[PDB]
Amino acid sequence: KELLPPIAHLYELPISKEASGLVHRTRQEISDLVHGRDKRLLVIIGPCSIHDPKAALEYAERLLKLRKQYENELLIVMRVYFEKPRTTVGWKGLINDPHLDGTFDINFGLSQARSLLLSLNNMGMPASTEFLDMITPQYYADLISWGAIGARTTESQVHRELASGLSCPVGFKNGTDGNLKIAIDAIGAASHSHHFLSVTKAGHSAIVHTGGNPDCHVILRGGKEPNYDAEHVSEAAEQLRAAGVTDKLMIDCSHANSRKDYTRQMEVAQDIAAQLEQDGGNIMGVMVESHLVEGRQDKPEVYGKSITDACIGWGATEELLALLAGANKKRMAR
Amino acid sequence: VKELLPPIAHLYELPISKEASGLVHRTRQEISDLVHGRDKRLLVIIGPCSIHDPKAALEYAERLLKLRKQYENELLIVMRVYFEKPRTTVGWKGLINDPHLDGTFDINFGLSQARSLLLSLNNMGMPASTEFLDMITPQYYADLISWGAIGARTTESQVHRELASGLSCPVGFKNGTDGNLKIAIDAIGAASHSHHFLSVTKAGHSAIVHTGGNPDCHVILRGGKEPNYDAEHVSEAAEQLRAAGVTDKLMIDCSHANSRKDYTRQMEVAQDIAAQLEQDGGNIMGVMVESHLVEGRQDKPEVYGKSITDACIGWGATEELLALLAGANKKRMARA
Amino acid sequence: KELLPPIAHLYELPISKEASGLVHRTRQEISDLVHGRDKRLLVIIGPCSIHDPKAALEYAERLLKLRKQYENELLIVMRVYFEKPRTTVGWKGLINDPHLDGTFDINFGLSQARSLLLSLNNMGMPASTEFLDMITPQYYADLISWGAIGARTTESQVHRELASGLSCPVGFKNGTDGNLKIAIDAIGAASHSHHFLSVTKAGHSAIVHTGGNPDCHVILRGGKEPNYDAEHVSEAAEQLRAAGVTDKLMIDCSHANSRKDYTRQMEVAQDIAAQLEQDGGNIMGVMVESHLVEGRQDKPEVYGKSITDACIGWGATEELLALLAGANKKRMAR
Amino acid sequence: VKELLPPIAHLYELPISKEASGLVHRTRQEISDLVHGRDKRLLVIIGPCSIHDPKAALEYAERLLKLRKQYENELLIVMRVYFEKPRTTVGWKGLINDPHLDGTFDINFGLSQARSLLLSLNNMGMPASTEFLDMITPQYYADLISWGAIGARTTESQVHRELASGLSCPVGFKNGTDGNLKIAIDAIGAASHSHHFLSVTKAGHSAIVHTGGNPDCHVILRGGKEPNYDAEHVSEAAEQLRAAGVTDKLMIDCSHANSRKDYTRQMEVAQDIAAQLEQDGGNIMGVMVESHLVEGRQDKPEVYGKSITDACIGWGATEELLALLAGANKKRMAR
Ligand SMILES: [Mn+2]
Ligand SMILES: [Mn+2]
Ligand SMILES: [Mn+2]
Ligand SMILES: [Mn+2]
Repeated sequence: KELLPPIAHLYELPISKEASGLVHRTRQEISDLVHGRDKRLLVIIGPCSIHDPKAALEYAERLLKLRKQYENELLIVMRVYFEKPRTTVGWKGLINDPHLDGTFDINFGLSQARSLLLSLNNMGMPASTEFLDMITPQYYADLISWGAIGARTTESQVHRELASGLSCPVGFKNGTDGNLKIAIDAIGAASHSHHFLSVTKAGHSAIVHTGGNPDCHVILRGGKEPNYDAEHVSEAAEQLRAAGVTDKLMIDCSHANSRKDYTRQMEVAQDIAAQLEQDGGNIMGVMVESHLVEGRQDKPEVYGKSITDACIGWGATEELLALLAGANKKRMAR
Repeated sequence: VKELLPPIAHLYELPISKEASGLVHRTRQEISDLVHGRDKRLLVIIGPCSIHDPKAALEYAERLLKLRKQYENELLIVMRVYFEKPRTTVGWKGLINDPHLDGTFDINFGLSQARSLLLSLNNMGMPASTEFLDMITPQYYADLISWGAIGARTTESQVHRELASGLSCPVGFKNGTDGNLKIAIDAIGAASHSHHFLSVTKAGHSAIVHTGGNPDCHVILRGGKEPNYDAEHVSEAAEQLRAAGVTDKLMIDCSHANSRKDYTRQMEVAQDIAAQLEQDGGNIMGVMVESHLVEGRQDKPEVYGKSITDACIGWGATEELLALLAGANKKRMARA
Repeated sequence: KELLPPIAHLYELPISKEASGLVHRTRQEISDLVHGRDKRLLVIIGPCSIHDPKAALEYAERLLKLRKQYENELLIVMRVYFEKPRTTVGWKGLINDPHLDGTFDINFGLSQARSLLLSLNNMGMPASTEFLDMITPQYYADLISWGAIGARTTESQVHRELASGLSCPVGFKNGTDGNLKIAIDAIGAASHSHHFLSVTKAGHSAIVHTGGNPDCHVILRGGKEPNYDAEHVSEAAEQLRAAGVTDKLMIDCSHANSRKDYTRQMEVAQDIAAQLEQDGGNIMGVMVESHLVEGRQDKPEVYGKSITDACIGWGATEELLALLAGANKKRMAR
Repeated sequence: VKELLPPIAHLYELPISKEASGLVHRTRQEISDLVHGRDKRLLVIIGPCSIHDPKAALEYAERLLKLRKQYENELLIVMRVYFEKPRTTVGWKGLINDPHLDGTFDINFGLSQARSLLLSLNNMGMPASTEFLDMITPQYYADLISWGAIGARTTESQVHRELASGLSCPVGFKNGTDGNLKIAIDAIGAASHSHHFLSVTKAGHSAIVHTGGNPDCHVILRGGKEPNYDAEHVSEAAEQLRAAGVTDKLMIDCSHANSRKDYTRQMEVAQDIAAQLEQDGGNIMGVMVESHLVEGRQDKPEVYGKSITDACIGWGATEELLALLAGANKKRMAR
């Protein structure tokens, strides 16, 4: 029944020295990308949502080899998303409903999330997630190397407040109809200090005073129309410069950029590869929804197959990563 | 720097009176009736963009109470008592977050002052409305609120739909800042359902909460890239509302993007609404107006009764605007 | 550094159906002794203090064989004391300092105590302890079948309040100089309802309203002089009746009744044996300090040997239990 | 059924003033000076057995303040402001536990009232003392306390010795209800050391605390089966204290078992103490007296300024008793 406070989980599942070092390092490297110091491509890649730790670990084992192999061209970090914003109602992810049956066993959800994150980081795979809920971060944020604020929450002051106090770099998605300005505004908000109410590690509400997050950037995830091409990127960088914030940005191959057709993710990646070969100087990253098995399913019957947005399968993932590595290797050669 | 006192500290210093409790209960029911088309009085959510001075707020409430009473057969008047302001980037977030208006963020003081003003307003017979922006502050005052808003910038946010699903007052969801109505329709859907999520108890500890859903949600047309207040936008919205199986009674904001952020054009929007109410106006249950003692705005809190956030109409024009709506709705209610 | 609330421990170490039922039946069975509805003799027996779980489990397994053997004559419940009152300063028990080295790892101490109690009840051995601290009981009282309030705290209003809200029977010891009245007064006070501050399972202070504890009794543990003989028992019983409370009592064979000399416990047990054969109608229980190996030691060097008060070893334990079982079989047959 | 407000609720409504903090700091230091033989003024813990009416307590404090000033070179006068009462069995546990005196246990109001009264006392220039009975309540007002007692019924209790080890005021431990002095000497030992134990924070959450030990503890002679205030008893206690390596400055209660539970005998005891101070009295650092505006006791709070717990001397006898002790100690100090 009762909610265990973060300290209960931190006590049982303390961050290892390995996990700690991988997080600190990956955050700094990503920061270097955000601010143009390094020209590797951040690739945020993996399932739309985590519903099975076993499949997640297997996926991570395969992805780790590509992370190492392409480490001079790409900085691979896995999607380990525990919180899903629904259009109306639906399963909100492993934390809110881990047994996938409407039992809402949130204590078990948080434990499993933390434990998965700990295991990923211990094997050498850094993790990313969307920070949707205001209280759950205390349970796992120490294990996160990069955070997203979703299209649906980028304009929300309470999420900009949250981002302002997070220790990892944060990407803000443009709004669901394509509005980029709200994400530029969000970087501005989140880079400043805020005072607001939040929950401590002991589970009590408190006034927090944050320092601001210097490592925020935008993510182009499509709108009414896709926004991944060179023209959309150029216009975005112009707007970012006029706002006085970093003009290095991330492109989501999924969602409104593939128009909900997982087979178009490769096409968006190819367009990005062509940008990187021609110039692509404003691109610091890409996002990809990828799993062991392609497509999606309503019920969790098939192993390693998404129960939220459809993903590319492992084979296409190998091709997509090869494609970006080769292209960015050329960008970095200039 | 002081730790956060829990809701119980304030609830105990400032308990709700039987009178305030009765006003809130009754006003929420009356509003539910408007939202579901059972009564044809027009809800008018009117008053300052933000509260920054309780004294001016109380004087405003005294003048407004006279009109609330005068027009009570035509209009259901509820004061805007907004304590939480969503900024485009950065800026003063309202009385709770920064009550001394100087960047000292004395939230404990902000919370008691908000609760105390709300209790005084209800005790004088003036019900209160606010935008629920923050996730943890509502436990401190929600017992004193008769109608709530979820702002344009948060209607699409799952955590705000969650919050709404657990509120005991009717809730209006604004269309998005670029005009997207579908998100507010989706929000009614979400907020009408039960949710499980994390929240904070009255003792100040985090907990898992399980809400029952809010059956009294509606949309608010507040403009986008173009205004959306006219008969054609109302008609299109009503269609979409019916297609989604939710109430097709809606509220129209005369301010913000519908006035094009020009306080002098609220009356223009109100005239258009008045005309709709006289011709038909059957899908309109409410209106929103940004009004203060004195018109305009000011960067610093120098002038008494003048907004430090969005520019408002002043008292004289408020009288005219309200008389306009009362007269027009009298006609609508008289029609066979 | 931060104290985990009881709920953290109750979540990791939930009580089993078996342990739950054992605790429930044992409390019931013991209430029947307290109020004179059954004439079996409660025997609270085991180490002065628990300092090693392994030895506690070995002891328990031997004690279980005798609990079964003597179940028609004796109700055997193990001493599992985790909190020790010191005359001045010293080791306060396994909870306060579980590593025995002055590190005070109280979180570990509490989980270790809870886990031991869970294993004991799961093997069929009910447990008893002294409730000394106001905050720790919430972490394990669900696993306790009988509780003591010590000689040094029986007169304390806060301990009487505590006893008033526990769900197990509770014995109050006469005071360290031999005062019986403070224990009689304690039963009165603890049987009534109290309002006082206590800490919830979530770790927050609260006002609790107890219903009172109707299963309290006195324990004769000696004073300036021993108080175990039939003369002292008779005088205690008259005073008990005069206060309107149960005149069934428990006798400690240890502490000041043995003059702090562990061999003398058997002398006291023999004397009680004589009483149960003659009559002994006011006796409902005895307490005995017993370990695998006899004596004491300042350092935990020898396995199964006390580091607090000296205990009788297993050999003598067998003889003491045989003696009481045989004597009480005769009492019960009358 | 209200929930318990945490100490920060009351601290932010009733913050300690500069003047009150100053008086508390000074008084604790001054008493420490007595405990450790740097000053020879006599600490006098004097006032009602229990506080049950703030109006009467404030009137009493105003009278006592005049005397605190008059005798300040001889006596260090501190008011008894006892909020927590240990009962033999059942009964009214005090103003905190039951402030409306009717079994409604309105503990939030009780704590507020206690804190408010203590704040006003310190603000008028009168330092306050109390018995610390409960493990959770001290956080609400300990900052306003200049001297604390651990009662005879808890001096042997480990949880109370732990509490004492973390308090920032001097603490007196009473001998046992039957006359045992060893338990109080043992308690000073225990309380002088660092402890790790569970306690509650200002925010209302349980926590492990690590105390630094209380170097300012001393014993209180309060009688047992027989009274223990005379020179022979003082001398025997002093020897035992020196044998245990702890301060041999002690306090003598004129009330309770040393007066054989009879309020008219408190003067008898103070007379005896007065002669000890004139002859020698080098081990006596203080005394306790149960005093109110009007003498006696009463079961119902009918008469203003009259005890409803133990019987007290009235204001007239209080003036005489304090004159006595001041006169006698003036001579001790001059030797
Ligand atoms: Mn997705
Ligand atoms: Mn506004
Ligand atoms: Mn022992
Ligand atoms: Mn008294």
